[PDB]
Amino acid sequence: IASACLYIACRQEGVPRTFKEICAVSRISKKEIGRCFKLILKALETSVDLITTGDFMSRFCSNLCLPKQVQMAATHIARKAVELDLVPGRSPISVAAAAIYMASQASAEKRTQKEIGDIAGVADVTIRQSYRLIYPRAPDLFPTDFKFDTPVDKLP
Amino acid sequence: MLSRLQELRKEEETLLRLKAALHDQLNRLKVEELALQSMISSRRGDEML
Amino acid sequence: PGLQTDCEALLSRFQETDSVRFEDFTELWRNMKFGTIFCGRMRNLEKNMFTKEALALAWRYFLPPYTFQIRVGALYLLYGLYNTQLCQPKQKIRVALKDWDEVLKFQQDLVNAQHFDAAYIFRKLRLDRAFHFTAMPKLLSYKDPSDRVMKLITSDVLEEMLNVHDHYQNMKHVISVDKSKPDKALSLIKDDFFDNIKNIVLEHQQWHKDRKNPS
Amino acid sequence: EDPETCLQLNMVYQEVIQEKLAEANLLLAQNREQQEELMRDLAGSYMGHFMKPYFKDKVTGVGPPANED
Amino acid sequence: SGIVPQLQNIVSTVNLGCKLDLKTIALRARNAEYNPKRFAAVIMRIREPRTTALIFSSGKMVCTGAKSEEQSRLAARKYARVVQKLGFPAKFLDFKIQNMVGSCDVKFPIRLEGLVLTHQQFSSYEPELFPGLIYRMIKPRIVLLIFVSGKVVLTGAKVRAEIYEAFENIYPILKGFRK
Repeated sequence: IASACLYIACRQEGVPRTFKEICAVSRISKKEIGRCFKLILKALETSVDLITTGDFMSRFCSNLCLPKQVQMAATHIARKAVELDLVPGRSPISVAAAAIYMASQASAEKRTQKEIGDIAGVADVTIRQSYRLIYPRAPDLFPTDFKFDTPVDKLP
Repeated sequence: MLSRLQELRKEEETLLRLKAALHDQLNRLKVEELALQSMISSRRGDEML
Repeated sequence: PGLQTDCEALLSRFQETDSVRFEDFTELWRNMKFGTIFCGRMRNLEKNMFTKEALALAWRYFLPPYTFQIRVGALYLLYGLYNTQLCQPKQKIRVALKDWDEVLKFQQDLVNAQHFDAAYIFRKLRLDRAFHFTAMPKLLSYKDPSDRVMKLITSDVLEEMLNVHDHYQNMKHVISVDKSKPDKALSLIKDDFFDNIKNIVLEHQQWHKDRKNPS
Repeated sequence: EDPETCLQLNMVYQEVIQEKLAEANLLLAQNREQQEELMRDLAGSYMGHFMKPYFKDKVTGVGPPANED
Repeated sequence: SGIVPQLQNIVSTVNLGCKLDLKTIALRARNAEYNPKRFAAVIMRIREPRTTALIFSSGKMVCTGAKSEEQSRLAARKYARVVQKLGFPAKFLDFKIQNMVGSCDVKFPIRLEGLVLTHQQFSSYEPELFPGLIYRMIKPRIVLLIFVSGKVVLTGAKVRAEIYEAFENIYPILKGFRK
């Protein structure tokens, strides 16, 4: 119940965390955290605004050593990708991880899928799946005024 | 190999823009042709009296 | 191992002259000493392997989607490379079936455009039997490209479009029963078609230049 | 003088613009075929899967029973 | 619209009216499973109606997997007969259909975010826990799993009419949120 309340409060104040970021702190697994979250939302007769991909951008890119420019680039990529429906029905966290990966690979500071998965708590397979959907549309998602040393025109 | 991919997709967007412009042109041309048919029918109606 | 860089440099130095004559290519060959590219101690195996690689690269550059200037430059490159070989069994340029139509129409355009130098070079290559007419460009186991916008829209196309448009305006002016004003049933014509296509093309070229300009 | 001239000029204009539209649509079809080729490149895939048991099951992984020879 | 949900599962319960020795049924049945260290019921499977029955020592049997009410009733009667042939005084008392799970496809992608935004009091959309929107319909007590692919799964109904009316109520909302 305490873990569910903490998750609800974090979601409400506008700095939502992921269930995996509360499980890593609490002594229970994600399943019970989610069950108690739903039970509390049902009992309290309250609701929480749906999480957006931009909410996990700042924390994910601050845990990583990415600069602020790469953070803004990833946020813009993810927002445009969700607007363009390139990732239909996929969790916002996977989309955020894919945007962070592409922004890091295109920028001077490069990060592999493993580190991004550990930071965001997303399996590298999910990162690849969410990255291939937005792979062909890499350039138009980037900010127009974006400096880089590794061309956005070529990426893994 | 993303270089040719991006070149091709940008050409694709440009040519979709050209098709959109030409399709608007065609739609307005067809509307004009319908107006032509209507008014020529009306005008020719003045000499079968 | 750097052969592609040499080929690209030679093609760039040929195109910067904006010429199709074989004289410029011969002058560039003599100045760069490109004929010595095969010079150097190397046994027959690696020698013929390098010749195969050079011929394949030159043929690849000779085919689309490269510009006409680059294609003709690659044609002269193929001619020079094949004619100047250290291998007794001169290596042959691998020609695929799917690419034969493109090469034949390119030769037809070259001869039509009075570019007899390139046409004669290609004819000499064919007569000498320098082509291995394979099934695919490469054995299977286990830049200055050309854009579609120029094919779509160019000077002559837009000139014809605006001529048609102004003739259309004139016949509208003369059709109406009264010379003062045209009929109210025909006023939907758009004058921004030329402006719209100009905007699209200028945006496309702006994107192209800000792309090829590094950050 | 008579909108018939308007009709003739107009459908000839429609014919030329329709030829342009058809050419552009053929270019678009070629581009989309190229894109399909590229995705199948992304979805494409060895020699080792054949070596001794060229024919092999995808559920058990065993080839055909040995010939009488 | 003209599309209607197709029932995928029907869960029903019956009272056999006599206590059972699950060990004997497991040892003498044709397709029974009995693992007291994993569950406290005998799991029997049959082919003609393609249903699974859990038989409990108290005599209450739960039949699932049937695709129609008549099929579920026939399967339950088949299980009752099978238990009867094993030397038990099993009858067919208090047959009740407890759940009706059906699936359908509206055949157009749906914007779940907008749906949850405008139906916050009913829908619960948590992409982290489940990639589908859970809509708790109130007029009939039915729960709808609605996915971006357009597939809609209705569950929790006791009658087919409940599922049909729930889908009729939900279809306009999905059409209004047609992605």
